[PDB]
Amino acid sequence: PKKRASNGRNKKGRGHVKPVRCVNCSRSVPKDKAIKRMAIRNIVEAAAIRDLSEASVYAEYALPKTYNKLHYCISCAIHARIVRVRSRTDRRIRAPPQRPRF
Amino acid sequence: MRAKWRKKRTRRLKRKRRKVRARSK
Amino acid sequence: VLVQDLLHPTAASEARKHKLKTLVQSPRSHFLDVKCPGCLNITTVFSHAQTAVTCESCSTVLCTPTGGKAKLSEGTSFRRK
Amino acid sequence: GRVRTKTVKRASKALIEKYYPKLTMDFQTNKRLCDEIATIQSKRLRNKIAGYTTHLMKRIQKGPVRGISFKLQEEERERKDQYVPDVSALDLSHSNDVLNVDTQTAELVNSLGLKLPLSVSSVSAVRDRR
Amino acid sequence: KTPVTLAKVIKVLGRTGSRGGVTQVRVEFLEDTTRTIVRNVKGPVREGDILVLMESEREARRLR
Amino acid sequence: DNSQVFGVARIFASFNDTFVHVTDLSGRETIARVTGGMKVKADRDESSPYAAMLAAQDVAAKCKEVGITAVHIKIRATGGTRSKTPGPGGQAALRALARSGLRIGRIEDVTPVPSDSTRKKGGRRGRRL
Amino acid sequence: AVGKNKRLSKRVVDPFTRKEWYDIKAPSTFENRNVGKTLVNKSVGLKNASDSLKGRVVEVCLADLQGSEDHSFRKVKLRVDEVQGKNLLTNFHGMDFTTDKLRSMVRKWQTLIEANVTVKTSDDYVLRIFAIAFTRKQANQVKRTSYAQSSHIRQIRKVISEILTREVQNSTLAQLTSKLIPEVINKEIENATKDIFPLQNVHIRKVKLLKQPKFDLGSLLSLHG
RNA sequence: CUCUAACUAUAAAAAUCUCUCUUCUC
RNA sequence: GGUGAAAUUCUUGGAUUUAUUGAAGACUAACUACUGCGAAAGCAUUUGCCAAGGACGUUUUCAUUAAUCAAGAACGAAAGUUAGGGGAUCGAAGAUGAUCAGAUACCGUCGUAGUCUUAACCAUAAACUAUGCCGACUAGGGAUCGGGUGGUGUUUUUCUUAUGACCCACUCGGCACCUUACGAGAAAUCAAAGUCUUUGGGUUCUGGGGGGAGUAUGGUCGCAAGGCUGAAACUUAAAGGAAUUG
Ligand SMILES: [Mg+2]
Ligand SMILES: [Mg+2]
Ligand SMILES: [Mg+2]
Ligand SMILES: [Mg+2]
Ligand SMILES: [Mg+2]
Ligand SMILES: [Mg+2]
Ligand SMILES: [Mg+2]
Ligand SMILES: [Mg+2]
Ligand SMILES: [Mg+2]
Ligand SMILES: [Mg+2]
Ligand SMILES: [Mg+2]
Ligand SMILES: [Mg+2]
Ligand SMILES: [Mg+2]
Ligand SMILES: [Mg+2]
Ligand SMILES: [Mg+2]
Ligand SMILES: [Mg+2]
Ligand SMILES: [Mg+2]
Ligand SMILES: [Mg+2]
Ligand SMILES: [Mg+2]
Ligand SMILES: [Mg+2]
Ligand SMILES: [Mg+2]
Ligand SMILES: [Mg+2]
Ligand SMILES: [Zn+2]
Ligand SMILES: [Zn+2]
Repeated sequence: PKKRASNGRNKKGRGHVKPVRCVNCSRSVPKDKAIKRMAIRNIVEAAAIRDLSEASVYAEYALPKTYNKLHYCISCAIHARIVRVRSRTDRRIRAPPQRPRF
Repeated sequence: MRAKWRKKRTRRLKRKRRKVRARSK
Repeated sequence: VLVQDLLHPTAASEARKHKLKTLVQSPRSHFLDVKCPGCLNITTVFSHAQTAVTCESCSTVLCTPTGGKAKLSEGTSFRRK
Repeated sequence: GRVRTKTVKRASKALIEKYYPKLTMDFQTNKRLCDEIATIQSKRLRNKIAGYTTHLMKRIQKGPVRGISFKLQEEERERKDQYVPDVSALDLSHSNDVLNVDTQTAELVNSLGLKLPLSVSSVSAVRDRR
Repeated sequence: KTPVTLAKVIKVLGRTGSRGGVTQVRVEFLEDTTRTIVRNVKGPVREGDILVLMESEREARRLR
Repeated sequence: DNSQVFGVARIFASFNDTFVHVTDLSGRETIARVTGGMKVKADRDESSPYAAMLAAQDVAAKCKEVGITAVHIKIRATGGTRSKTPGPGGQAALRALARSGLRIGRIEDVTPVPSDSTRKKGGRRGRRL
Repeated sequence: AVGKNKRLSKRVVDPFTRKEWYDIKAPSTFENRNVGKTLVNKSVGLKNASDSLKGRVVEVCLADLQGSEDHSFRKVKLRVDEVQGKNLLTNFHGMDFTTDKLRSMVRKWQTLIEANVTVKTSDDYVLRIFAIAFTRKQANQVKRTSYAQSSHIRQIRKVISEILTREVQNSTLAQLTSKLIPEVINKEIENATKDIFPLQNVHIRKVKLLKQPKFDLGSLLSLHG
């Protein structure tokens, strides 16, 4: 049966999309159905920001961050907890799940 | 059964019979 | 909706709607009389003019090609005729 | 794992509703009360009702809350919602006499054909992102 | 070498581990009280105790 | 400068066997190549933070012996074709370098990233663990 | 951490005792002329240290070479050419962005514009310059995005191409670096392209050397002093 | 009726399975 | 190195990780979206040339020149096949060390043919929107892309009139989306899958229970793999769709 109106792909008018390889399982997958997470992260955690700070010349450093855009597959994503199997009536809500940190 | 492999078996039979016919002529 | 005078609609409805959709379709363009700064010779110009309409007297462009209404010479004087 | 089930809660709530003038914040006094003035077959259930009623007494004295609405609180709400201020706070009087409007509302007033003293002003129609 | 260290727990961070017996604790060292570190401890714990560490460099994550 | 002896830590942190390999500013002359696997016995906890921490401590001792005090860290992952993601050990190695006396400056992310080169390993359906 | 197959298909010496330190001096255009120190093997003829040194590259943040923090995201490469003794002189080699700022300003909902150019400088240096630009929300936006039409990218890209062509072919690498320090060329590009589209945060990326004339000893001597 | 910030990290192995299926009006 | 672990394999002839480089081949990240184009397959670095195309604008031109299409035709993913140019990664077949009862499978290290091209073919895919095309109408709301309209609109400064970019309002066209039934169906659901027992706008092509089987043979095209055309004998009372509860 029609599980999702958008076919769970989000292509709808492109015919074919360039495949991309999963970060973990290395599966080729259409770039739109290639669930994507902007892993923007500080290069060290708060448990070491101090340790680095007092061991730092150039007081009050900018502490540069590391950015990445993880292109998961879907099998790894569902297994590695990125995406969760939600209920039928809750599928149609495409907003991010309510401000991860508030 | 998965129709892919049934078709593969059928085409294997086709190849065998065609080779037999070619050897016959 | 469900009760309208399609025969006597408000003039605002006439203006807002696209042409070919009015009760009778009349092109939204028009003709203008324009005075070139150089010579006093008046010339008639279509609103969405296509080719650069230089006056027959002198090589002075009055309109410039554009997807819509042509752009004038910034000095000439136009009046809706 | 004591959660003071539905029956004791409803019984104490009804006791509140009908008897709040005649109740106190002391467990023993309310125990003797609820034993004398409400038929309770078992002593344990009586004591549970008295405890919940005393807890609700302390709650009500801490402040009126949901669900409980007895005669005194209802009378307070009656005398409190009938509050009528002085001059109507619109009254063409407050907020710089002759109130501010917008040009479009001004021309509504003009088209109406009535006086309605006025003060025209524009809007600076810039739409803020906010 | 005897670099034994002492640390007082200020907050109990629930309990971690598949066994369900090991506690994450946020301990501030008795020496250099300005510094805090989170570590795993096996056995009953309550805030206000003071605990002993053979190593203080190791940061302890969840025990999977 | 305060008469300092600058260096570069340039940690390489894969998902196995975190690397700590300090060299000079020119980048050619190497100091204290000791890695995570050097200091753990299992050959499989090499990516664990303990290996990186002991490697970093030994690097720090060698640096104090050779005079290099302040460092310019260049954090690296395997990157390129492989997962573009920093390993867990390298961060702990960086922290251990921070603790043991040495000073830091201009920590850098030097992860090698391709512009879609290298039709890479895995096959169509990829890993099937 | 013990032994291995050792498929060989003591005599140990100390690494540092036979080693020695050298100093690095920056071009006079840079603010903090003293850069740092580099490790060498001890000087022995027949492969003197001089042969090993000339050609090395030193990799230093621009904020280090100026002092202020506004130059944190930039990062200059210097080429080792001349050895003076206990101190070596280095000519300009290249200049680059730190990957962090680049990855930070490449966001969604604003397409980028890249402009590559290969140009000879004033004197003889063949160089390659990249320019990175990002579309800007005008401070009245209600449309949540700022895409630019490929005609606009064509115009902006070409304009940057001639801008870099002029600014490199006219002045030498020293004067080039003089324009590079206070990023006057960036604001110049922003102004020259202001009529096309807002174009937030233009910048010069990966100033990459390609070719150098012979040595020009006198140029190096004038550079450092 | 003025509001655009914070983050972590697991995939060892696991095959097979007998009867006997039927009943709602006042 | 690599993994859940374990070796396979390279290593003081200094493997791995270092700095410069150079080589060939590949692709064109990050921007990259419920976003653009094209008949479909498909198409993503820059620049020049070549022609082409939709939409908009048009008080320009011909006046039925139109739609669908049996026959015929052009494109037509990947894989495959010829030869020649390439030869990096990756990698079907093979070679290897682990998993297990066995594993020539899943994890791993090499690895031909293939991936890349130039001519020559082949014409099939879950080629899917599983919805043929052209028409007309029916319900509200937002945004988005392309175009054109008005803004005494705002930012822009080349004093400033012009641009450009936004903001607003309107309109034409496309990918779409949200609410809803007052219609539809079996229902999932659909704003088309509606305007259908109140059965009729024009049109091509498909199917008659399930296996046999898209198989036998006959053609037909192809060097080859096979493609298109395509049954029966016989067997069976179900196979199947959708949702419901365990
Ligand atoms: Mg299903
Ligand atoms: Mg999706
Ligand atoms: Mg699995
Ligand atoms: Mg080596
Ligand atoms: Mg576009
Ligand atoms: Mg299309
Ligand atoms: Mg791109
Ligand atoms: Mg036909
Ligand atoms: Mg092919
Ligand atoms: Mg070949
Ligand atoms: Mg085996
Ligand atoms: Mg095999
Ligand atoms: Mg299995
Ligand atoms: Mg394999
Ligand atoms: Mg391989
Ligand atoms: Mg077919
Ligand atoms: Mg079909
Ligand atoms: Mg079709
Ligand atoms: Mg049949
Ligand atoms: Mg069949
Ligand atoms: Mg045939
Ligand atoms: Mg079903
Ligand atoms: Zn995956
Ligand atoms: Zn004239």
